[PDB]
Amino acid sequence: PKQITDIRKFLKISRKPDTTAVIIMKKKSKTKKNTVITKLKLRTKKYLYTMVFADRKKAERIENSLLPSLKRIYYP
Amino acid sequence: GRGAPLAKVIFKRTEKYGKKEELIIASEGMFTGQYISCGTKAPLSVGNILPIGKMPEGTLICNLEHRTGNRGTLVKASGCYATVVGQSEDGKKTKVRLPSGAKKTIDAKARAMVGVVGAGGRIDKPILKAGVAHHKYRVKRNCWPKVRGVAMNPVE
Amino acid sequence: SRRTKKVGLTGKYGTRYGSSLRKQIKKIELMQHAKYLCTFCGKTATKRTCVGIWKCKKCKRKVCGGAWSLTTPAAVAAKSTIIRL
Amino acid sequence: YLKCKGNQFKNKRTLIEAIQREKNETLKKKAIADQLEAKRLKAQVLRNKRKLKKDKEVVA
Amino acid sequence: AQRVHYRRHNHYNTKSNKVRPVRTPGGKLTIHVVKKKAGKPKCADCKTAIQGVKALRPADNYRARRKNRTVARAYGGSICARCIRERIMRAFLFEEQKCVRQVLKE
RNA sequence: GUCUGAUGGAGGAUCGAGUUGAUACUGACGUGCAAAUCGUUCAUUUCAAUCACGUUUAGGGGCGAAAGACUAAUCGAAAAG
RNA sequence: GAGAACUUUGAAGACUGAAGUGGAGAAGGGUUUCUUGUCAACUGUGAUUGAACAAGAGUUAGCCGCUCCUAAGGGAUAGCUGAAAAGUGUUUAAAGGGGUCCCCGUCUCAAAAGGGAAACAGGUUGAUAUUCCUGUGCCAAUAGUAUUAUGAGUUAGAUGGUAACAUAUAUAUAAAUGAACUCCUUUACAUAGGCUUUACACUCGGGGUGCGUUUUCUUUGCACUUUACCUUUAUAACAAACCUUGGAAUCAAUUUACUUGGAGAAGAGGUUCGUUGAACUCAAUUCAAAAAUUUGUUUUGUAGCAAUAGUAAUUCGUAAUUAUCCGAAGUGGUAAGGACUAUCCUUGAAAAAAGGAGGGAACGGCUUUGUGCUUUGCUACUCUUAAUACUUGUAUGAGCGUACCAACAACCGCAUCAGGUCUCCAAGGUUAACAGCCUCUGGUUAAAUAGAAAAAAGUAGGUAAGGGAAGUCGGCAAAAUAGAUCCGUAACUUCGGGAAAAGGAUUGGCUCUGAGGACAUUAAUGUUAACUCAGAACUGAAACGGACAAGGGGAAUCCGACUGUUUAAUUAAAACAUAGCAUUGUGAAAAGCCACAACUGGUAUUAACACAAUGUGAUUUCUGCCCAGUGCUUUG
RNA sequence: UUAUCCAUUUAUAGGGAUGAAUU
Ligand SMILES: [Mg+2]
Ligand SMILES: [Mg+2]
Ligand SMILES: [Mg+2]
Ligand SMILES: [Mg+2]
Ligand SMILES: [Mg+2]
Ligand SMILES: [Mg+2]
Ligand SMILES: [Mg+2]
Ligand SMILES: [Mg+2]
Ligand SMILES: [Mg+2]
Ligand SMILES: [Mg+2]
Ligand SMILES: [Mg+2]
Ligand SMILES: [Mg+2]
Ligand SMILES: [Mg+2]
Ligand SMILES: [Mg+2]
Ligand SMILES: [Mg+2]
Ligand SMILES: [Mg+2]
Ligand SMILES: [Mg+2]
Ligand SMILES: [Mg+2]
Ligand SMILES: [Mg+2]
Ligand SMILES: [Mg+2]
Ligand SMILES: [Mg+2]
Ligand SMILES: [Mg+2]
Ligand SMILES: [Mg+2]
Ligand SMILES: [Mg+2]
Ligand SMILES: [Mg+2]
Ligand SMILES: [Mg+2]
Ligand SMILES: [Mg+2]
Ligand SMILES: [Mg+2]
Ligand SMILES: [Mg+2]
Ligand SMILES: [Mg+2]
Ligand SMILES: [Mg+2]
Ligand SMILES: [Mg+2]
Ligand SMILES: [Mg+2]
Ligand SMILES: [Mg+2]
Ligand SMILES: [Mg+2]
Ligand SMILES: [Mg+2]
Ligand SMILES: [Mg+2]
Ligand SMILES: [Mg+2]
Ligand SMILES: [Mg+2]
Ligand SMILES: [Mg+2]
Ligand SMILES: [Zn+2]
Ligand SMILES: [Zn+2]
Repeated sequence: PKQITDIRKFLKISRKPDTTAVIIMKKKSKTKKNTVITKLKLRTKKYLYTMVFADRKKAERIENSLLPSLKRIYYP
Repeated sequence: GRGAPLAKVIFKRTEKYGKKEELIIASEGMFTGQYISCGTKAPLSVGNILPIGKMPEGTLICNLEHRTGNRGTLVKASGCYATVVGQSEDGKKTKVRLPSGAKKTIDAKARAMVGVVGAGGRIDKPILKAGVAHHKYRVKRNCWPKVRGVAMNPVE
Repeated sequence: SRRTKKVGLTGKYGTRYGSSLRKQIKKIELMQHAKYLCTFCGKTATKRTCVGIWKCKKCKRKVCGGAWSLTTPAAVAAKSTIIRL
Repeated sequence: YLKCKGNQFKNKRTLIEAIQREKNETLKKKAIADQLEAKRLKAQVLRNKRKLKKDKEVVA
Repeated sequence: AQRVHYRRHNHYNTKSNKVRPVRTPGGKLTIHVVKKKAGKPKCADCKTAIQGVKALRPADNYRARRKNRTVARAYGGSICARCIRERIMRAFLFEEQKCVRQVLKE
């Protein structure tokens, strides 16, 4: 597993031939009420790539703007 | 197993490109980083290997050949040396005195090292314990302890 | 305070082996455990590592010597004879 | 440092007192010595300048 | 307290079979075998450790990065800097001495 | 040259569980739990120390810090035909 | 159930007491393992039980091992011996193999504890699990031809730093030329002593949740509050080595001990390795403070894995929700690493395999006459990683083991025998203590029998007035003494001892006093530990190492100097060994001592401070006379 | 000295005057 912090690099991986799925995890923050922390994970042939989003609106914008041939998985 | 120490000495191959290794009984005084010279024309100095027919009377030698080309058999135990005592008038013969006191005539082309064998004086410390002698012969051969004959039965 | 009158080093042998043997052991092991001058680097830091090998703690040169001392008179005499010539 | 290695002080308080005593004494002695030498050096300038003052008259 | 047991074939306390306990998310103690330390590579002249290179068992050395096994000088990761300095001085100065000794014949 | 305090950690050094053995009761048992066991007491623990697997030595021969000891419940000469 | 002291269930009273009848393996066994049935014989009493009897099942691997390497060693080849059977194993083999024609050079086996490519967590069965399921990783291999894409280099091989040294972050840090020949490193190594660091273990006080006691007391007693490999994991921090400046006696730095310095110390600034694996605002976010980088935070994240898993609770119908999973410290039991000091007439394996360097052979693409020495000609070329088509024999992961016991009835002892039999893990109280005694987790309450009675006699124990070895060959057996602290210790002595010599006093509980550290604000002020050691007053049927645990001592004589060894199963000693002392043989492949039928071997990887053969038996002080006899030895 | 025997080696130059070293 590997972590990414730069959204440009995250988007570059999302368009490569052997990326097969995305994982959307939704979770309430622990310190306080609702901060709906979100993590987005890409499944390539060799590693998972996880990016952590503190802003719900930004995460919501990024995920629907993904290519429509990636199978989507929701754990919560 | 041996009382004396060994020197590891490196010569440079003369019939090909490369280096070669020798193990030689070391004489008392040798040090790491020293150059020694072996041959019929080498100078007279401690650690060099010379034919015994080019050494003056009185020289102390060790690690001697009793025949030329033999690669050394006679004076080898720690603290031991020999003495050149006489030279033949027509060459061809050299007389020495062996550590046991015997006198012996050798071909004058045989080789030897100048100096005495190192680590001399090791029979002056009392062994003082049975275990010390157990450790001494543990690395030599199975010859210890010894039961004496008068304490056995006649069959054996 | 001074912990011992006579035996000094050989106090580790207790009462065994007889007094004269312990005396000879003391004479030998005073020499065996001393420090010697390294004529190459000038410091007095040469100590025995095995029954015939002596090594300097500073410059790390190895010299072949005697069994309980760095030099022996019989070799000193022969070397001096040759150097005189 | 060498005193403490030799087991002279069994405590921290005793060490503080001993060092204060030594420091005060060595300060006082040096203060005396410097005022003495300062007195000594003052007398030389007269001793040096009267020399040439007399030399300018008797010798040349 | 929880008690453990060997998981691999070796059940004796040798040098290649050393042990470290660890707590798992399931809540139990288990054993993992520990690799042996590796000796440092050494200078070919004075047998001192070479600065700038890693110490690995040869299987791990085989699959390591190229830059982690060398230094950039005339003898690289094989001879230390002091020894190289002395070698260069000996070479130049002794060639000079031979040159001056030769012309001294006349 | 000699006295006192501390530091330091030598020795086929001391006591003693475990381990390795076997001094005494001339105890139990002696148709035994057992063709050598059981109970208490005893010796030994940094070294000539203790254990495992592998490997060498074969019968008038081998091995023995030595008791004619041991060599598969067999030894002043094993076992099988 | 025909029939229950010894089948099953519940309730009691107890044991094992982490050095366990608790968990996991090796040797040996071979289906004893599981489910169902069932009692002729067996399970030394019963029996509905069973390891008995019967019928069916059960063992899943690129990552655990073997398989590969070499060791002490075994078997062979050439030759040589011998009637052969057999004995030796380079002793003159055109030896075998490997690097392109030349070099190197006998073969083969021997380790399931030595060397060694690579994996973790959760779940799952009547019976298997790092092997099956889910998810996330790693290692090795992968041919020729093209075509695309990634990246670097000259428009024949890149840069930075004064130096120690550093730099390729593409999905993926993949590429920084380098032939013959040569040198080095890793693999790779003993014991003892203390100091130090991290992880696991144990404990204390807060928060939350469930349970318990509750005549009285108890802001109370107990349980849970978790986080794996892998990402060169990034960074932080420590022992150490080294570099640049600097230039040391009034010597200085410094450790528990040490240990270092004009061959360049202290001070100041840097480089790397090892330990370890989210430490340090670590990363991403501008509220802002000079840009062609500084702050408390706007704020999040158990760094990714990861909560979606686990655990402890509260609800809703015959499969779903919901809430928690977080604040600060002590003790030192086990393991490993670090930097050191000391000891040896003792100096503590090898090989497969991998890496580093010195040296400088060879080197455009193109298509061309002549023949590799020509050209007229143009400017893309060389490496590197990945994917895709086609050509080739069918272009990823072979074979073997894996159930169960391991003694308590699955092993050896003729048996379901109080014997024997190799490794790893290891809680609380009292303590110097992994000792003894009691306890929590896990295990058990079974032993070729039970009930009643209870005298002789036995076996294993306990006590005894007055005397105290009068008993007996003989104090045999038993008794008396014992831990710590404070005092006090003779003769003799190889000066080291003797020595715990001999002897004397104290010890509970409760309430107090005194002495031993760290941190941060100013000689004052505050915040905080952890176990030890002294002194005093009270108190009790004069008791207090209260159980457990735990030397009897002294004056002399004989033998052996001491530690050590011995008659497995009647003798443990004064017997053997030992250091020390003395004597004898031998200068070598035509020598000393010894093996062999013969050829040939051992000591010997040796060389008189050596090898071989004897006697006596530490130290001290001594070692007298006899060479006629018997041996040995010298001359011709 | 040629039978016979021993020794050394990669059977590697006919007798005298603590850098590197190979195409
Ligand atoms: Mg006898
Ligand atoms: Mg490097
Ligand atoms: Mg002892
Ligand atoms: Mg007994
Ligand atoms: Mg009896
Ligand atoms: Mg007899
Ligand atoms: Mg029964
Ligand atoms: Mg009990
Ligand atoms: Mg109990
Ligand atoms: Mg116990
Ligand atoms: Mg069964
Ligand atoms: Mg059944
Ligand atoms: Mg019956
Ligand atoms: Mg059956
Ligand atoms: Mg493996
Ligand atoms: Mg071998
Ligand atoms: Mg093999
Ligand atoms: Mg192994
Ligand atoms: Mg099972
Ligand atoms: Mg983590
Ligand atoms: Mg299995
Ligand atoms: Mg199993
Ligand atoms: Mg049998
Ligand atoms: Mg049994
Ligand atoms: Mg039974
Ligand atoms: Mg009775
Ligand atoms: Mg009574
Ligand atoms: Mg009485
Ligand atoms: Mg009487
Ligand atoms: Mg009587
Ligand atoms: Mg008695
Ligand atoms: Mg006495
Ligand atoms: Mg004795
Ligand atoms: Mg004894
Ligand atoms: Mg007996
Ligand atoms: Mg007996
Ligand atoms: Mg005797
Ligand atoms: Mg003797
Ligand atoms: Mg005597
Ligand atoms: Mg006579
Ligand atoms: Zn020196
Ligand atoms: Zn060097």
